Amino acid sequence: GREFGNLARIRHVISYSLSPFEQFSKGIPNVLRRTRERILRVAPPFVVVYLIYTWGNQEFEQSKRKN
Amino acid sequence: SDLELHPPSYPWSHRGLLSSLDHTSIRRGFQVYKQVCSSCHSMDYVAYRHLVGVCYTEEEAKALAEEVEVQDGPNDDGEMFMRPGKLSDYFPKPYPNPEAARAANNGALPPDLSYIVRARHGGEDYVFSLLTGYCEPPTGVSLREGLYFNPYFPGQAIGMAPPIYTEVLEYDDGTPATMSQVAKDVATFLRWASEPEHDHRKRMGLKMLLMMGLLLPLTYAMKRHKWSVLKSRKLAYRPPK
Amino acid sequence: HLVGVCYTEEEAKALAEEVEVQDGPNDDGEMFMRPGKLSDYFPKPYPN
Amino acid sequence: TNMRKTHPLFKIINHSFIDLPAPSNISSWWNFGSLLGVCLMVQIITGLFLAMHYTSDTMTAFSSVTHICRDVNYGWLIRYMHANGASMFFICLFLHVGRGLYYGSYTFMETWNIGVLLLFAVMATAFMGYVLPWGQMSFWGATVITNLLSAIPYIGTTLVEWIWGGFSVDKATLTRFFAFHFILPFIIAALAIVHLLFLHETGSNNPTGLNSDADKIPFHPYYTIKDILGILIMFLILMTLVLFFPDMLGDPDNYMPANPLNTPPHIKPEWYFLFAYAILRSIPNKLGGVLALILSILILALMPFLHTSKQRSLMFRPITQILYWILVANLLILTWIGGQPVEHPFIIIGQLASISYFSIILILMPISGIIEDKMLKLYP
Amino acid sequence: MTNMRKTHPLFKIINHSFIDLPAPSNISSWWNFGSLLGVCLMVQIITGLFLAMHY
Amino acid sequence: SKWLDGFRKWYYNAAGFNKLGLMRDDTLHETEDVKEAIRRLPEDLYNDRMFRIKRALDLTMRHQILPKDQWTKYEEDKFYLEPYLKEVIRERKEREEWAKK
Amino acid sequence: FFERAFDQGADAIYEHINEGKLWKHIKHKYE
Amino acid sequence: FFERAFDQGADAIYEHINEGKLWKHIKHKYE
Amino acid sequence: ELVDPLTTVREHCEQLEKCVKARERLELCDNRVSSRSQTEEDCTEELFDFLHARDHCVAHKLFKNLK
Ligand code: HEC
Ligand code: HEM
Ligand code: HEM
Repeated sequence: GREFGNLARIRHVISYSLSPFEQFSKGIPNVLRRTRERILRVAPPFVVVYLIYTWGNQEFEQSKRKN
Repeated sequence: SDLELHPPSYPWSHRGLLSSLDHTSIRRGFQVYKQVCSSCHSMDYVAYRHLVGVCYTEEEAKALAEEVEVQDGPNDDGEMFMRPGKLSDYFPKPYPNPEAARAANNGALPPDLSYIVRARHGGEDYVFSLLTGYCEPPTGVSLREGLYFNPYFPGQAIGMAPPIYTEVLEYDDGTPATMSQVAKDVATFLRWASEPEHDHRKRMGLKMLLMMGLLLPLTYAMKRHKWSVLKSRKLAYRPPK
Repeated sequence: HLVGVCYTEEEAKALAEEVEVQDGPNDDGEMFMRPGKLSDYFPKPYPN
Repeated sequence: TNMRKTHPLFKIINHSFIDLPAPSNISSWWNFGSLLGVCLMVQIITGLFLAMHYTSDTMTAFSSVTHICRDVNYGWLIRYMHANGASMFFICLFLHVGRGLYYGSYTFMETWNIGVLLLFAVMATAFMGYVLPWGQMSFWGATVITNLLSAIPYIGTTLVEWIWGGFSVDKATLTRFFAFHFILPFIIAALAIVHLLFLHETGSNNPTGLNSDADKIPFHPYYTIKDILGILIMFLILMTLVLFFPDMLGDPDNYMPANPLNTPPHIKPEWYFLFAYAILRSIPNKLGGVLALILSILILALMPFLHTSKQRSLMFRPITQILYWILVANLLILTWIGGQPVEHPFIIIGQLASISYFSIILILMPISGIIEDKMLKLYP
Repeated sequence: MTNMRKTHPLFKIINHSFIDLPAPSNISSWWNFGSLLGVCLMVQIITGLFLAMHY
Repeated sequence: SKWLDGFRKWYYNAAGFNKLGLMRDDTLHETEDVKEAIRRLPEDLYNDRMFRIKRALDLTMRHQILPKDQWTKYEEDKFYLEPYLKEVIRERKEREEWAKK
Repeated sequence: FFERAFDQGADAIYEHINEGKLWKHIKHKYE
Repeated sequence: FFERAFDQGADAIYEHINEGKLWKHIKHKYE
Repeated sequence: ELVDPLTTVREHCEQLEKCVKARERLELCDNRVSSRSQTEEDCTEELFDFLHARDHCVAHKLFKNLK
């Protein structure tokens, strides 16, 4: 039913694809761009988890301290 | 005083990812278990047929089966049939029941040591620290009779006396039986009690590592080929305007 | 298996306590006697 | 004339695995559910071996576990694949559900419902299979969960009577646990078949969330060799866990035999239940606690009704991305608090983290969605 | 409005194999043995489950 | 309204769909109302929309973006599907009002 | 024609990295 | 209003066929 | 007799500053709780501190002496 032949009415689109048998300076700036874009959305949650973990361990060993 | 000390990290001969057990030290700590440490504790899950190829050869380990005089039990005639031991028998239990073990060794149960590395934190380091770290009790604490101070034990009151001291044993391979050597040997053998699988596990470990490092770039290059047919595609839109 | 079929509970208890059945070990380690109960099986004349 | 489109078996294989149109831009996350499928297969294989030399007779059950570890050749290896594959199963399951929450895949309503039914079933099988090796920790977790099930009015009594089967610990309990742990993974496989069948009529989602009918490729040979590579990587990580660090995830206290008279100083299940146990350490009510756990799992099923945004994926939604990442953050906070003793200041961290988790699922994502709606000029 | 029996992704399989499957009218009782064989296999597995899960 | 204008420009830049050459209306989730509004489009806007979607798909297949010179700017972002969408919600709400009465 | 050589190579590098503690290294002492 | 009468009737014809033979018939002199 | 290669080790690095201040405060807790009679105060926490420092020191430099 959902086979090739009734998917979409794509019109006036040209695609060029080489043979696979006929074909790190470029991927390194690409992954640098990806991590630069996503670091501000990913990192501060795990940063504040690390701070809560260290503070909770410090307060637990302080509560174990009998003074 | 419920606070406890975690045992330190010791540079064991099997600490590494591909480091095996000192089988000479395995048989040394086995001898340590046989002549002193089997008086109270038990090994209910270790048999004499596991000692071949690890500690001794086929014959002499079998000879140990005659040195302990295990007893199987009943038959048709109803008497209590004496028989020498064989390789298919487990290690002998010291007490017939736990409450005879508690009554004859001061209320505390000397539990099964086949899984005493795996069932407690730290592992062999905790066993080595508990056996070696016997010190005098400090002030304030007033333990009762038969209870000895040991800071690594939870509650700091271990139910056993220090069993190991100077010249308490001698070895067949000629090793000076000091306290650190006897504790390290019994810790290594008693680590082998929980893991008799260590050498074969690490064998399959490096076999798996070499096979995975061989067969992963092949599938990576195949995926890169069958997707580099797609990633070279450029598309163009030519509307009639 | 005889309760509620041929004998009552006390009759089966009496028939079991008539029978001496092997057990053990105790705290000292001998393989001794006891009068029987319901869970015991029928006594073998010669197991071998 | 060709056998791929006239033979019925090959027609089914071609229609469901070869010529199925798939988006050309799906990341490696879309491998994960397929990994879960073969993860199931691994456990079934080990399950067959655990049908060989396991008895349901408590002391000799633990003795049979030790005999599997020692006497049967490569039996320790099978037991460690079973444990570490349950761990890898829950890793892949959590990342699969995280993919579903992130990339807007919850709009498929019936596939989501089959998924959450699968997730209840697999948590039940994992806990019940944790009971079977019969350690002290498995004993005490079993007693805690059965008493919590008996705390409900006039319903849990017959469940404890059917499950425990007697006045105390007896063999009937472990036989019925082994029976249920045998049976329910096959029901999990059946719901996985229904899961794929309900996915098949609507196509696969791309990470952009757009309609991907413009650019679609056959599943073979692209995603076939991609899933083969994912299977090899998953096998590498699972065998690295088995052959090198066999007990870094497992609780060490499970390996000594169960004694009901003693109380262990720190009851703990495995990590993949621990956050739920954090909810059990959150509120001091029995039936309120059961309602809290059940609603905390069922809120995933209620999540497709809370989608208030006019766009599907979170790829173009930065504020909701921040909200999702602090959601993953405080879920990690719950699964760390769950493996901690009940002392100061773990109680306030656990309670505020549970409250924050419920707020960040339920009430705050609609507000973030209507803020996203307003910042692009579509909200009234 | 759509027909639930012909548009459901799980129920079209069960009605195409069970409900609106066209069968010959003059089938005697002998073909029914085939169906009996199926349910006989099922109860065997059920008894087989009861021969393993308690035993 | 300088507070709202600069924040809207920054949020359009940080939304990310302008980096793959999309308009706003391409990013909408295709419900039945959105699909009906798509069906009412003229042919040229329809062809532009499907080419932009296909370009987005094979741009994010490679995990790359467009060059900065040909990103979709804020001033040229046209709300082409918006009046058809408003018309579709108007007819659907009128139909549900007639069904309620 | 490759897997047995692979197995013995992995085994040989295993006794090369681990010398003086396996059971196969003291075959000369007792037998 | 039939299942208890069903089991009662089946039991009643069972001890009517087997009167004086089952254990409940002889819980007088053997108790 | 056989002298231990442990009592030549855990007293080998007793001269460290943290070790001698730990023993000094151990003498401090000992004589302040010998001064007082009816309290229930225990000197245990810096005993664990001294044992932790000394255990890390002996675990640094033990195993090459043993055979
Ligand atoms: C009889 C005097 C014993 C000798 C000989 C050995 N052990 Fe012992 N051990 C004994 C008792 C009564 C106990 C229980 C202590 C209690 O308070 O209940 C123990 C305990 C241990 C432990 C710790 C187990 C625990 O629950 O934490 C270990 C690690 C241990 N024993 C090891 C050990 C070794 C290696 C021995 C040979 C040198 C040994 N024990 C001998 C009694 C006796
Ligand atoms: C139907 C197939 C299965 C059978 C027959 C089976 C049987 C068993 C048995 C006998 C045990 C106890 C032995 C041991 O602990 O290694 C066990 C343990 C376990 N099983 Fe399964 N199991 C099956 C499938 C699964 C699945 C699908 C899961 C995952 C949800 C699972 C999770 C576990 C876990 C977590 C343990 C505890 C392991 C441990 O103690 O470390 N099992 N299973
Ligand atoms: C029991 C283990 C599971 C298995 C074996 C499984 C299997 C699969 C498979 C094979 C796919 C299609 C490939 C893919 O997109 O990754 C898939 C997709 C999906 N699954 Fe699961 N799944 C499981 C658990 C779940 C759960 C618990 C949920 C609910 C949260 C879920 C919801 C989904 C959704 C929404 C999709 C569609 C995502 C997409 O195609 O883009 N699955 N699953």
